Amino acid sequence: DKKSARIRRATRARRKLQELGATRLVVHRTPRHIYAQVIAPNGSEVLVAASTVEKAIAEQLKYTGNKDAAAAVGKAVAERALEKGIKDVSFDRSGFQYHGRVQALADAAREAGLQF
Amino acid sequence: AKLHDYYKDEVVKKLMTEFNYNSVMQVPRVEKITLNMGVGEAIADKKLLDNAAADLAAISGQKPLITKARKSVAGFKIRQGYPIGCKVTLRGERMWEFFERLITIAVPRIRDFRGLSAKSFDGRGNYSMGVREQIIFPEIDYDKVDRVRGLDITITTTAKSDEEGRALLAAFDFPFR
Amino acid sequence: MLQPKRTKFRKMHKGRNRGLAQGTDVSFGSFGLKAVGRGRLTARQIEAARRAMTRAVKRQGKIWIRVFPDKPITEKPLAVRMGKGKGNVEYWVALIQPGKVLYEMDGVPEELAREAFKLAAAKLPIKTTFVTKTVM
Amino acid sequence: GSTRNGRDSEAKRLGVKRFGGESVLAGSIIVRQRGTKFHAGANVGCGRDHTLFAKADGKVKFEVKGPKNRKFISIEAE
Amino acid sequence: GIREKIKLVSSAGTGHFYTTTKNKRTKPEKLELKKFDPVVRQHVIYKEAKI
RNA sequence: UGCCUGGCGGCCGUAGCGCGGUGGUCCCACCUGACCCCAUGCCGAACUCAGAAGUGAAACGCCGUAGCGCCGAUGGUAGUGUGGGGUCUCCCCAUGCGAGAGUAGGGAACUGCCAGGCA
RNA sequence: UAACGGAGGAGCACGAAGGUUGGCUAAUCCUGGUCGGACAUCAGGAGGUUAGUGCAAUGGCAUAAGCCAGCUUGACUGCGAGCGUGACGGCGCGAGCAGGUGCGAAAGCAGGUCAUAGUGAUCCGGUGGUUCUGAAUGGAAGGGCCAUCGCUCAACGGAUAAA
RNA sequence: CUUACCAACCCGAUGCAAACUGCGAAUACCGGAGAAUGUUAUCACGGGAGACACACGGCGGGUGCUAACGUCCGUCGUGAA
RNA sequence: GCGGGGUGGAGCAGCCUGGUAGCUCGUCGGGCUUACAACCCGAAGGCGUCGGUUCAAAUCCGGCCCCCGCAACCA
RNA sequence: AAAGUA
Ligand SMILES: [K+]
Ligand SMILES: [K+]
Ligand SMILES: [K+]
Ligand SMILES: [K+]
Ligand SMILES: [K+]
Ligand SMILES: [K+]
Ligand SMILES: [K+]
Ligand SMILES: [Mg+2]
Ligand SMILES: [Mg+2]
Ligand SMILES: [Mg+2]
Ligand SMILES: [Mg+2]
Ligand SMILES: [Mg+2]
Ligand SMILES: [Mg+2]
Ligand SMILES: [Mg+2]
Ligand SMILES: [Mg+2]
Ligand SMILES: [Mg+2]
Ligand SMILES: [Mg+2]
Ligand SMILES: [Mg+2]
Ligand SMILES: [Mg+2]
Ligand SMILES: [Mg+2]
Ligand SMILES: [Mg+2]
Ligand SMILES: [Mg+2]
Ligand SMILES: [Mg+2]
Ligand SMILES: [Mg+2]
Ligand SMILES: [Mg+2]
Ligand SMILES: [Mg+2]
Ligand SMILES: [Mg+2]
Ligand SMILES: [Mg+2]
Ligand SMILES: [Mg+2]
Ligand SMILES: [Mg+2]
Ligand SMILES: [Mg+2]
Ligand SMILES: [Mg+2]
Ligand SMILES: [Mg+2]
Ligand SMILES: [Mg+2]
Repeated sequence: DKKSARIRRATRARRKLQELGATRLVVHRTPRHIYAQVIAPNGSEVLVAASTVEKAIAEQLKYTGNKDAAAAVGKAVAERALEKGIKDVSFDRSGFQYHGRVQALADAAREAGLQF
Repeated sequence: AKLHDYYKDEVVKKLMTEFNYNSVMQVPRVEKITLNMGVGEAIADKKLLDNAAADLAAISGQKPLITKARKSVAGFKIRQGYPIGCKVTLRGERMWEFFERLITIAVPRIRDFRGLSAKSFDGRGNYSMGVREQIIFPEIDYDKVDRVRGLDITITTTAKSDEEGRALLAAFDFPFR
Repeated sequence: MLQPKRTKFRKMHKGRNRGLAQGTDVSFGSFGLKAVGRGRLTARQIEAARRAMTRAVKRQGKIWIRVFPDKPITEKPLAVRMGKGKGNVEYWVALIQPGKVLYEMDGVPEELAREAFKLAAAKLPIKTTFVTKTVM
Repeated sequence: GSTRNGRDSEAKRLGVKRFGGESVLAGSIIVRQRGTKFHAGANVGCGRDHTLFAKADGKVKFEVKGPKNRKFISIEAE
Repeated sequence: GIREKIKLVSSAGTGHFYTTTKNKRTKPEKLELKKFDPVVRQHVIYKEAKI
C-alpha cells in the first residue's frame, strides 16, 4: 500500500523532530492539491496553515496541483507564520522526496522569511 | 499500440457484456508481460549469459536485467548471488507491440504448433507459456545463433479468476487449442 | 520402556517435588488409577504395571498412560569418589504428585477394571486409588 | 575421568541503577542493559552499549508508551 | 592474526602519523585517507608506510 | 450547530481480523499523458513531472454483524512474609499479602487541534 | 554469589563489513511456466519475521541494529559536567566545549562496527618528533616529554635473560 | 485397486522443563515523606590491631543415593568467644 | 583413563583443510598354449553406526559400537 | 638373456 509505505518513510524524521522539540512545517501532497501546516512541538496544535483547497489561494492559480501552486502555498504559509512571529521551524517532507512540488514549496517559504 | 486500441474500442464492451460488470474499471486489463531466461549454464561460462541477454534484448527491444541466485543451492552448484538468468518487464506501448508480434508472427512459427494450452493459468488469471526455440522471433537471424535458447512468457492480468483471464486473452484471439 | 526420543540436554538438576497434581480427572476413558501419594515412577515400573493391567483384561478395551518418564536420573558407578563431574544417566522417571491420574481404562466392566488396576498398583511404589469419570 | 565444562565469564553488573522518582544529575547512568529492553525517552540518551543516561537534572520516570507497549525512561525536570 | 600494523604518514611534512592495521594479502594497494593533522591543524592527505 | 472528508496528534487490540452492506458535488483514490525537472542494477511498475476524460472496481472511509482475537469479575485454589506445630523428602495452624488458569460477563473503540465541502 | 556443577565459544574480521543521505523488507509453502529435476531464474497467491545479524550464546533490532545505492574518512585532534564498576592497578558510559571535517535542501547525524570475547603490567631497549635538559663554556652524547614498536611472559597480576 | 500399513501438516483433547514464557506473586532491594524511639546507633579522616582452618541447626538450592556428624553456595540463628 | 583407528574381495593411500575416492593383488571377458600356469589386452566393482553443522560431510563436531597401543599406582 | 607342469 502506497500510503503505509510513505508513513513508514516519514517516521524516523518525525520522531527525531519530536525529540528535538522543534516546531514542524508539515507538507502533504496529493495529485490535485498541496497542503502546509505549522504544528506546535507537542504535535497536536496547529499554529498556521495554508493549502490549495482554500478559496483565497486557489482563485489565483491556473491549476492547484503543480509547482506554481506549490510555490504559492509555500509563500502563503510563511507570511501567515511570520505574522504570528514564528520564524524558526523544521521542514517535514512527510515521506515525499525533497524535490519538485515539495521542494518548490520549501524554497518559497525560505524566500518569504521562514528559517530552515 | 494497435492492440491497445483494439482493447479499448472492442474488448471492453465484449467483456462488459459477457460478465455484466457495472463499472468499467472492473474489466480485466493486461498489466505487464515478463520474459525470463533461466540460464543455469552460465556458472561455467559467463559468456553464455552475455549471449542469452543479447537475444532477449533483440526479442523485446529492451535492455534485460541479469538475475541472481536468491540463496545457495547445492543441487545446482550455485552460491547466493551468482548471475544465473535474465528477465525483461514490458509495459505500455512496448508491451502491446510485443503482444502483437507474438500472436500474429512468432507463435504461428512454433515447431509443430497445434494451439496453446488453456490450462496454463495460475488460478488468478495470469498466463504463462514456454517458447522452446528463440528462432521463432523474426529479430533473431537463424544463421547467427551459437546455441538454441528457450524462454518463459508470463502475461500478468488484473483479472480475478482463470475464466476472466482466458476471456480477456480470447478477445485478442489467443491461439488456444 | 518409555523414554524421550531426544532431549535438549542430557542431564537435569535433582529439583524437588512439591505441590498437588495437574490432570486429576478421568479424561479419556471411564476408569482411572489415581495417585494418592508423592514420589517417582521409573519407566520400568510404569511398564511393569502396564503389562499386569493389559494381561488382566485379556487385551480388550483400551488403556491410556497419562504419565511419561521425561526426567533423566544419573548415578555414580561403584568405587568412584565424590566429584569429577556429574554421573551418567541410568534411567528415566516421572514425578508424581497426589491427585495425578496415572492410567485410564475403557471398554470393560467396572468390576474387571478394578481387578486389573489392583494388579497394576501392586507394581508401583506409590499409594493409589480407583476413580471413575464424572460428568462435571 | 574429568569434565569438559568448568568455564564462565565475569558478571557484568547490569541492571537499573536509578529507580523511579530518584533525583539525578545530568550524565547519571539510569540502566545498563544488553540491547534496548528499555528505550530512551525525554532528556535521556542511549549510549553505544545501549546504556541509558540522563541528559538533564531531574527525576527518573518509567512509562509504557507507543503501539508496541514498549518501556521508556525519561527525566522530569525538577 | 594476519592483519599487520601500518602507519599513515602526514603529507604536510610534520612527521605526524596515525597507526592502524591492514590485510596486505587481499588489499596490496596503498591506503590513502584524509585525516586531521594536529601540528598544522588541518585535514590533509595521509599515506601508508611501514610501522 | 449537525453531517461528510483531509492533515497532525493523544491512546495502543473493549481499539485488531473476518463477513455483509455502502459513499464520489467536494475530498481521497485509482486514473490520463510524459519532449521535459527527476527516475528504472530492465520497465513512467515505483519515484517524478504535466494534467482532469473515466470510475468508485480495487484501495480507503463509514455502517452493520460475535465467526475469532482482545478485555474480564465474584468465589475458590496455588504460592508466600512473620510466629508456632507435625507423622518433617512434605505439610498443618494463627495472622498478613494473594495469583495464574477457568467461569459469569464485556466487547464491532474513544478523543484534541486545524482545514475543506454541504445543510 | 561456590563445586574436578550443567552446556557452548574467544586469542579475530572489516578502508567497508566504518560515516551519512535516499530507498527497501524476510523464511517457508502452493499454483502456473522452455530446457529445469525435491531444490536455480520468472509470475501470482498464502504467510507475517517461523528470516536476517562477519563468527558462541543471551539481550535486542521495522523509526529497523536486517537489505540496496550515491557521496565520503568522525576508524578526527585537544578536552570533558556527571555517572557506572573494581581492594588496587585499572576498565566502562557520557552530554557538552574549542579546532578542523564528511553527508544532508534542512532539522540534524558522525570521536569506528546491534551490544557484550578478539588479550599482557613494569623493566630493558628500538624508531620518528620535540619552544625540555646538556657535569668549566659552545656543542654533542645520554636523559626527559609526545607518538609508536618488541612477550602462547597461555602457570595469561607476568619469580630468572636462562633449568 | 487395496492396505498388517506408516503416517507429516492441521484440528481437538492431556501432561512435563535449571539452560521454555503470550501470565505472575509474597518477600527483598532502591528512592521520597512523616511521627515516635534509640547513650550518633550513620559517614569521613587518622593511631593500633586481630583474622583470611570455621561448626552445627532452620529455610532456598547444586553435588551425592532428597546417603553421610558428606560436600559446595545463598540467607538467618546459636557455638566459636 | 590417555592416544590412535574403522574406505572395492584382501592389504593399503587420500581425511588433515568441506566440493565423488586411489594403488597392489584378486575377480570378469578376450588372447597366447595340445591343455594349464606364467605372460599380454580389455572391463568391472565401494568411506563402521547414527546425530549435528552446513547450500553442500569420506572429511569438521558430538554421541554409540568394534580394534589397537600405553596407563590402571604409594601404603 | 627368460621355456614350469601333465
Ligand atoms: K490476475
Ligand atoms: K472488533
Ligand atoms: K557505509
Ligand atoms: K553507504
Ligand atoms: K666537573
Ligand atoms: K601464576
Ligand atoms: K546454612
Ligand atoms: Mg525450586
Ligand atoms: Mg554471565
Ligand atoms: Mg500514476
Ligand atoms: Mg468498492
Ligand atoms: Mg485472575
Ligand atoms: Mg469490523
Ligand atoms: Mg559470600
Ligand atoms: Mg565464596
Ligand atoms: Mg536510512
Ligand atoms: Mg549500518
Ligand atoms: Mg555493520
Ligand atoms: Mg557484533
Ligand atoms: Mg638490563
Ligand atoms: Mg631526545
Ligand atoms: Mg657542557
Ligand atoms: Mg595468576
Ligand atoms: Mg526506606
Ligand atoms: Mg588463606
Ligand atoms: Mg578459607
Ligand atoms: Mg562456609
Ligand atoms: Mg539443606
Ligand atoms: Mg545439600
Ligand atoms: Mg560438615
Ligand atoms: Mg546433611
Ligand atoms: Mg579459635
Ligand atoms: Mg603341480
Ligand atoms: Mg614335463
